[PDB]
Amino acid sequence: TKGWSEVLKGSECKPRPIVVPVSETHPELTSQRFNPPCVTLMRCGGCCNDESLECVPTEEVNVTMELLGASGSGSNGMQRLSFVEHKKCDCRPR
Amino acid sequence: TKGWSEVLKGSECKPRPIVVPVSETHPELTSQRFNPPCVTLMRCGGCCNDESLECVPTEEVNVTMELLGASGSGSNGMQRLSFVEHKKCDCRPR
Amino acid sequence: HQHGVVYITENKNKTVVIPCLGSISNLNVSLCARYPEKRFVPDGNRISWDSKKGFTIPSYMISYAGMVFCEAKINDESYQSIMYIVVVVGYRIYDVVLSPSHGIELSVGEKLVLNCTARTELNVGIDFNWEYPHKKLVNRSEMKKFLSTLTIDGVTRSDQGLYTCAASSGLMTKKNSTFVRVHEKPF
Amino acid sequence: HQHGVVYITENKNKTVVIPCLGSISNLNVSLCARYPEKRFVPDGNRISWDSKKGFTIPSYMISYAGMVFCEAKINDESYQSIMYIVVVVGYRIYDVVLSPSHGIELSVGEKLVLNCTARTELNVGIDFNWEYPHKKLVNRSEMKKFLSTLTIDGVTRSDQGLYTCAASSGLMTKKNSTFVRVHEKPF
Repeated sequence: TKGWSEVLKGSECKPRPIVVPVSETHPELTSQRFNPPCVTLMRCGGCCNDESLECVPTEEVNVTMELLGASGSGSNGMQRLSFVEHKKCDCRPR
Repeated sequence: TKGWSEVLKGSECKPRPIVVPVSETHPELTSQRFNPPCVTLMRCGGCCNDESLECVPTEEVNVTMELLGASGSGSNGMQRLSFVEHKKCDCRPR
Repeated sequence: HQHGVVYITENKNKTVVIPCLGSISNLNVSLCARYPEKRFVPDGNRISWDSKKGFTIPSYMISYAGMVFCEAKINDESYQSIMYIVVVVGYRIYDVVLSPSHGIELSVGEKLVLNCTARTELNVGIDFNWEYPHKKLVNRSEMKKFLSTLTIDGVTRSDQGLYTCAASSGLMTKKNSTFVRVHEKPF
Repeated sequence: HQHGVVYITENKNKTVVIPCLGSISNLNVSLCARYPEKRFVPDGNRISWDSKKGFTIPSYMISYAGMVFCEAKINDESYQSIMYIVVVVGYRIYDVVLSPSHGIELSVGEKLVLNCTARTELNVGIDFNWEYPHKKLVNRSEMKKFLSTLTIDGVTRSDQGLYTCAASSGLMTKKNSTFVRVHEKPF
């Protein structure tokens, strides 16, 4: 049984790693099919005591990752793609 | 720039930690208001090469966590709550 | 040791006081909050501390933190208070209403499902209490919405009568009922 | 070193072969896959290895893995192949259709938005190619759906004509066009 001080800490609004489909971040590339089809990015996450508040980035960045894009029964090439990562998060109003 | 072997590893269908509102897991407790309102649980996550496949738990468990439930302008008491965690994940069909 | 509680009002900007009591008039006291960690200091204007009242601070400044605690460092040692748990809570209920709102004519054997809906501010918890003549209950934009659903599967003719639904925020309550007439299967 | 590729067919259960070539007839070879890690072994029936063909295995067994590679341990040393990257791909296009489907009468100055929709199997990538007489394009259940949207904001009377949309899976292609007549503002 995890204590409350544990729980509380574990819930804090901070940059958590999350799984995103490449299709979601780069939807304009329909012809392509990626390996892996999803990637892990640090994004703001967790909660604020006040439910009038909201967990939001205060400092984003761009990162580049290597992805294998195969094109419908044609070719396959390693593709460098840019994603947005959250460097700092914060509890703000709505 | 994160390499592909990095990316690929980072994306694997495995138990990832994720933030869940207590309200989502325990919706029957309307009268209560929890601190923190969300908790972190290990759940299956990540992707499979084949988009006919799906990332799914093969071994769940229950965990208990301490939460402060305040009741609308009445009382406040520490509440032990049970949540489902995923111990093993796997790529399965749909 | 133990922990304490500090209640954030429905109205931020209003000042809250943490009962970190002292004995040294000139004690230089701070207040740490989590999570994430922040530390506050009196500014004479809005933020203060009093030997016999304790740390006073605008609730909007710490509303986010699950916990807070006074702190002070004298000589070679720093000590700080017990953990005070922040409780952010609301109590306003805008309106209570159910569907159908109007009159209701039915007949024996039929099923009935009545939906009760609470419209409240934020940080509100609601308790649903009904009133009526084999019946099942289930509970679940700058506003908060709550809903309870009552179902009777095979109504008898003695289910005819007034059905009142009451929603409670904990210090405020609101009703809104409807009459349900029932007759025998037509023809 | 380098990496290779192994293509998973639209049809699992069909066998795929990894070009892990050998020289020792009796070489006891395995196949590791990731992620997550698994290791396979011939069973004489479905799974095998051949000095001059390489590791053969049912694609449904490794479809999940982003990569695979043969492996063998002789004497005090184990060596294994280069990384073979798994590519799971489909090529079927069920039907191409746009809205409105039927005839289209409009008048000068009006805006026009045409929606093209691809219905394909899974693991399919689609390339959208149009055909028509200042025009903007944008691209985005055991089936996969794709859609392209063409918009002309202030059509002239010379936008009248046939509009064909073509969707390509990479080896299959399908068209489906409509005629768009335009006249001058009525009365």
